Amino acid sequence: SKQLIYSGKAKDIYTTEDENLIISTYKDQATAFNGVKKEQIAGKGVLNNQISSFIFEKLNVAGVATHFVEKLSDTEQLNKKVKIIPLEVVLRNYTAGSFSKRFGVDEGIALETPIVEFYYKNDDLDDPFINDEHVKFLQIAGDQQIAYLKEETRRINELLKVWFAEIGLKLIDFKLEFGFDKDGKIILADEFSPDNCRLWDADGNHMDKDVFRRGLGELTDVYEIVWEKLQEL
Amino acid sequence: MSKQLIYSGKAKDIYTTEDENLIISTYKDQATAFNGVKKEQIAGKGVLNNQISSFIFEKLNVAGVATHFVEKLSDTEQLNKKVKIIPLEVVLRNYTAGSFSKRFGVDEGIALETPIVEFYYKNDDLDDPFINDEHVKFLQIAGDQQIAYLKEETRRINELLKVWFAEIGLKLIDFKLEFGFDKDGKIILADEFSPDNCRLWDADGNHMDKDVFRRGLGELTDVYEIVWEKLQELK
Ligand SMILES: Nc1ncnc2c1ncn2[C@@H]1O[C@H](COP(=O)(O)OP(=O)(O)O)[C@@H](O)[C@H]1O
Ligand SMILES: Nc1ncnc2c1ncn2[C@@H]1O[C@H](COP(=O)(O)OP(=O)(O)O)[C@@H](O)[C@H]1O
Ligand SMILES: [Cl-]
Ligand SMILES: [Mg+2]
Ligand SMILES: [Mg+2]
Repeated sequence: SKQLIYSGKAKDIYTTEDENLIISTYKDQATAFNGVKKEQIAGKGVLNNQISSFIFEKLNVAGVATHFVEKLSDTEQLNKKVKIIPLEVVLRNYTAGSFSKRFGVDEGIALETPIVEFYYKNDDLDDPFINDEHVKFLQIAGDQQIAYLKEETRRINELLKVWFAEIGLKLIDFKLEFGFDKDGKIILADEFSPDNCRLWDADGNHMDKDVFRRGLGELTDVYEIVWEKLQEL
Repeated sequence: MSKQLIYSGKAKDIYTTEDENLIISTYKDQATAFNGVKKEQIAGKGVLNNQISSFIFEKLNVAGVATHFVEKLSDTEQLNKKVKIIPLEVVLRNYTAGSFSKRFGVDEGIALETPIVEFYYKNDDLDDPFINDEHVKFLQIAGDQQIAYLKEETRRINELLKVWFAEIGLKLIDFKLEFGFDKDGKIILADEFSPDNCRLWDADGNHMDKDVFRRGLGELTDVYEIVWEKLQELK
């Protein structure tokens, strides 16, 4: 029992007795594109929290610095408390969704090398897509910081892409958040579940949140499958 | 004036010459809004525009900027070097206005220091979407060293334009360049620099450009003329 700091779409965050520490609670809320249509859909909290806890651990083993300490419940994990960088970092392996729209090209077209993209994590501004100069203007980060957020998201793509391959899923794109820890460094934060990445079945089947949005089945089913496959590592 | 069409634009019909390397540009009386959505014929516009562009482009040539400009042919026409256009629209911002205002949710009118440059892919089917460096490399438009060149040039270009407009009392909020390749493969400033293509605030905050058309604040040629007049007071 401790205090609720922030209340999200997918996560409520609580405090502890350790200033630098935070317990994350994954909710059953699901919400669609920016025009937040809201459905609450059972089991989702637990799968997300499992999957995220797993990958994050795997990353930590692979020496990626992150906010993960331990999965504490079905519903909760304990995380290092960081100061969030309002900058969603998207790395794309394949064309899909908003890249596809922006460039009027289909989804499924491979890229090589992969493209990263910043978005201003500002719900009020509808999390707009931005360029490096916009980030500097916003004073989120200068140079050296921008080049770090890239250089490590790529390293993160390289680990993750391999891992999902091995379980027969192609990492189409994902989305990080990073923040500063009590010691000032930058650190992979938030969560890595099917909610913030795209996953393609070797037959084009969507093993991700595009099931809720496009509406091609029930969510917990594909998530369940991904969770099942991950323990193959 | 009699040769064949190379392509029709919303503002400019560009014709051929006997000189493979040279283009004669024809400025039209047509004005088009947002995503080509609404358009009107406004008399004098092409002429008014044609002088402004020829004048600025001349001044650039004398201040050492490579451009596609050779001479003004007449009211409606000028002669230009043929370029393989770079389908990037390059926007430099000095003050906030319009789209930057939209995306970042703040007022038209705030000084930026430094000025922000922004690429859009010149592709009307896509409504010239806003793109970032890595999209340009994707799109196969330019390599790094070149994107860096487009940047550094649009900057020293602002640092001339801003002054000249200052001296006649005009606030260069933002503009929008286009560059292309000349006969010897050198990047070169081209297209046009009219008030269709930039923002020029009055000291009273009055709109000395196409925002008069967009926001329908009144008629375009009044203002365009006032700028032509003012520009003629320079050197
Ligand atoms: N280590 C951390 N310290 C502080 N805040 C965090 C940390 N990790 C994630 N967060 C934030 O917790 C919030 C969780 O709510 P969530 O529903 O994920 O947000 P969103 O609705 O933006 O997706 C997010 O705004 C995220 O930035
Ligand atoms: N020197 C040049 N050589 C060849 N094409 C040019 C040159 N300068 C401009 N252009 C192109 O000619 C067209 C001019 O039509 P315009 O109405 O200005 O285009 P838009 O409707 O895209 O604004 C544009 O596609 C522009 O890029
Ligand atoms: Cl955009
Ligand atoms: Mg989130
Ligand atoms: Mg044009």
